[PDB]
Amino acid sequence: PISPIETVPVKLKPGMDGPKVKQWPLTEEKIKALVEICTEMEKEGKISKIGPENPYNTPVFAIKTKWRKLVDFRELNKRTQDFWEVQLGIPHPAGLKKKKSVTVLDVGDAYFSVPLDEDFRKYTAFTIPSINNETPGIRYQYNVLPQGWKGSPAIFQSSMTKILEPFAAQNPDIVIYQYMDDLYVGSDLEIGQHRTKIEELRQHLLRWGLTTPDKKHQKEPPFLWMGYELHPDKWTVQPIVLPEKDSWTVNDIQKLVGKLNWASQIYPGIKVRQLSKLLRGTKALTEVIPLTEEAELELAENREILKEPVHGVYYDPSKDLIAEIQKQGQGQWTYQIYQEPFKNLKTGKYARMRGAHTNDVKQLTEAVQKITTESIVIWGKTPKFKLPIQKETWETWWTEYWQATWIPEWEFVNTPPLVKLWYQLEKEPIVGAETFYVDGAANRETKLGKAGYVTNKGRQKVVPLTNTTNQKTELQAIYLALQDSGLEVNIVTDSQYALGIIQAQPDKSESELVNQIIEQLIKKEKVYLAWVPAHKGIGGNEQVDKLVSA
Amino acid sequence: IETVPVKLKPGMDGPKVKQWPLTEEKIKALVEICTEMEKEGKISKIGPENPYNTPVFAIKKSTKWRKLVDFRELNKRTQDFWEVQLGPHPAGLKKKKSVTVLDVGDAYFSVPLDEDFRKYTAFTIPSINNETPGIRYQYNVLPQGWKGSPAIFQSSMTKILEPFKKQNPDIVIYQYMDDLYVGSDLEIGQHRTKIEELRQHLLRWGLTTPYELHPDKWTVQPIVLPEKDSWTVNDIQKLVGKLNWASQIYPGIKVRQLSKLLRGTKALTEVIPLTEEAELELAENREILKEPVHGVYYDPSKDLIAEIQKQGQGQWTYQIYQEPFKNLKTGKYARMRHTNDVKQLTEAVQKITTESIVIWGKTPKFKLPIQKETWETWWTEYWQATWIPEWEFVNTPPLVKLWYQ
Ligand SMILES: C=CC(=O)N(C)CCOc1cc(Cl)ccc1Oc1cccc2cc(C#N)ccc12
Ligand SMILES: [Mg+2]
Ligand SMILES: [Mg+2]
Ligand SMILES: [Mg+2]
Repeated sequence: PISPIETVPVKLKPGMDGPKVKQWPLTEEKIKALVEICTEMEKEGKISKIGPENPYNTPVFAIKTKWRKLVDFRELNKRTQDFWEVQLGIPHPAGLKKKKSVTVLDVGDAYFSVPLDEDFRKYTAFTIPSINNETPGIRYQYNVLPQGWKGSPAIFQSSMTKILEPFAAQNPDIVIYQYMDDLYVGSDLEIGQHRTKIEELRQHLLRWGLTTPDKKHQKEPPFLWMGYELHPDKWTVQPIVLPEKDSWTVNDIQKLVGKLNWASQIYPGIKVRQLSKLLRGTKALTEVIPLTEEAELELAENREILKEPVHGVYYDPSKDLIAEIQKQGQGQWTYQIYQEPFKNLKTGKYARMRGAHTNDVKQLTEAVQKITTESIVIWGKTPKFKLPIQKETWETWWTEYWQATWIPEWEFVNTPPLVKLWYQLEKEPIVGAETFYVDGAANRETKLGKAGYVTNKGRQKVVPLTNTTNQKTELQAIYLALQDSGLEVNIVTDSQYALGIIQAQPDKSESELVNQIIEQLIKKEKVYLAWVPAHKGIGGNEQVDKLVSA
Repeated sequence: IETVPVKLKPGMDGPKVKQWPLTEEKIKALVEICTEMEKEGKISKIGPENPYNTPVFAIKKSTKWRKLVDFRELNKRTQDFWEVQLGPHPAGLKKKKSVTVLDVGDAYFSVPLDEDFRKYTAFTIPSINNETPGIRYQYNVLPQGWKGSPAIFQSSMTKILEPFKKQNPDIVIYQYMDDLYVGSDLEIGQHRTKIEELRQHLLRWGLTTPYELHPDKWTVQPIVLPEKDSWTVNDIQKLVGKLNWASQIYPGIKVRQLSKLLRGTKALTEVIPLTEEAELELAENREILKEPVHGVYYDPSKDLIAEIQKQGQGQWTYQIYQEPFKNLKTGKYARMRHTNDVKQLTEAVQKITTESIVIWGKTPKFKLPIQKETWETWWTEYWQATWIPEWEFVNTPPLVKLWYQ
């Protein structure tokens, strides 16, 4: 059935004309198939036989029991205007509101049920080949939205929105989601009258030309939908299958982090950090990537968790929204969102370093941020946060932190591991502590170098360093002073690089050196770190410079 | 009744920016506002054959929700039209002792937009959880926030203001976007009266109107050195570092006498008397910082840049410059806290932007000390201006916080 819906006007991209792709010849069986499909389509008004003056063409083919006609609109799609991008995201099951009754209608032949702008039909012309070009072929054109054309999804959705409006207007109880050529209808009517309202909507759509599945012919729960399983009281993902392989390609790993990512929206604890590190060798999708020990342990732990089954619940707007976050170690975080205490709407992870060096509080605040953005998209509000960090810890951090930060309303939940500041630098020099003047240097050519110090108690030292950079040596100088000092030390450096990295107070790094410094700073009681401009003869600094340069 | 033709730059296609997701509360506010704008003819629903999009936000300028459209992308793509083809900044406005800002953006809704250009004003009200395709509109009249609107309405504005500039030749009126900047040298109470006359003159000619500034007091903050009773080695090292930094800017600064006080390898906490030569050198350095810099001129073709630093305790420092080290203006903003970091940054950005508008007639590109997504999420919760400057997010921690302090 074709629609008395009005048509959307369509233009080609300015300065382009219609496609003229020649028709490849076909086997006499495929040619008979198209003749019978095209005459059945001609009868229903979906296409019309055209004169000889149409200069356009698009190749057509056949394939299979039932033969199906397929047209290659690649060249026309390159030439037609842009449309309002159809919906990219999809509804997230954790955002669906709980409903007593739910129905799934598949609109059949959806695109072919919608008229196509008159002036644009000429550019859809195609041709059924004649046997051995003995005579001319049969010219046809479309009068409805072709399958595979660029405009069809957006104009069909447009048309379907308009069609539904009058029925929605006189039924403010029913809720209709549209998605592709489907509609999902929910209500809290008695299943009897809900079966009635469904039958009305079916007839409304059948008047606008939209066939819909006979009741007692329409899908039943649980629904396999976009990788999900939707039961009437709960949802979960479809079963995930992680391959066992002796070797792993770049492509194999991408497929693996993919499925785990997917699993993490309801399976708490999924980790992908060590696995995704492997792909920093972005190369041919064929390059075999030897696995790490940490990547073996990660993947093994994931299989453990995937062994038990999990489910999420649906959303009730009257209940609060709540997010809890727990540390997972090695910079990986995990979170749940729920309204009632063990009934999760969904879960997820957060592991990004986004920088070489970070610390736990910064990562926790980033995790709260990712949840906040996700809650808005999914429910249109932000949750209350339950977080394993005390107000004193977070207040001290966000107050000293040079960057601006938004602290949601949250409550301390006492569930170790808690988030803490493993150390804090002094804000004022330390009296009675030895003052180390540090420096390092390397030859930018030979990459050999040295780190050393000169203190106020008269101690001096120089350590030789191989295959290093000026930057690494400047941290090495600081590391040396930590190693050789008592529990309180004032260090003075001329290195803005090294100052910046320590003042940021990381507790975790990709650098082996920086991890070592961190271990030292924790064991100290008081460290003060101070900066002076290089090569200005300050004193302390001047002597280490002369030392380390000789 | 007749519309002014409007064109985009050569070979430039309209904006296709993504709509940011919104809280249910902001969506319901947008749907009410737009349902009424549709009844009044100001916007109309659009179909899938329009691929253009500009982001929209709900804010409060009061208790009543207001709609704000980010026409930054559409503005860049029309700019010849409204910067060259049409509209002029006066240099005396920064000099007046009072300046009042008047929202006159509602005047634009009296003027039809070129029917061939309306498709470029498309915008989308998003749905929650991608439940439905957003609601899509375009504009029938001149929109607030498009640089074309003041340029098209200019002639009408000149006619309506010409009486008033006759009576008050020494009052300065500058238009930027949806606002009018009105500067007098009058006593404050006379000033607010002169402002009221203009509002009444505006209203009785059919221009509804709903903030006073004092550019007299603005300045470039001079660099300040500590004054202590007893200095330690650490204080002299900080002092030598800051002065070292300041001499990329002021040439005459000297550190020889100061750093001599540190010759040798001394404990950081050790008290160092300020010798006389050192003290006189420091005293000379405090006088050098009193003056301003020498060769620092605004170039109208180059972008203005604003850097901002968090100083803790509600203080934020900022500098506006076009080339590094060559500050056109610097400042410190303070907050009488019930406040938070994002409220404070968001407020500071609007002050700096107003100040920049008054002084030069354009808005600077901000280097903001905040995580992008945190900014993208909360900036509307305190935004009251009707314009939106460009920004980017600096993730390098300024170690120069101490210096501009
Ligand atoms: C089955 C149980 C259930 O979901 N329940 C009790 C509550 C939430 O569900 C809805 C809620 C509403 Cl207000 C409307 C339609 C709904 O149902 C779907 C919403 C979106 C996509 C859907 C996709 C399919 C398929 N295939 C089926 C139903 C969908
Ligand atoms: Mg990262
Ligand atoms: Mg050095
Ligand atoms: Mg939009």
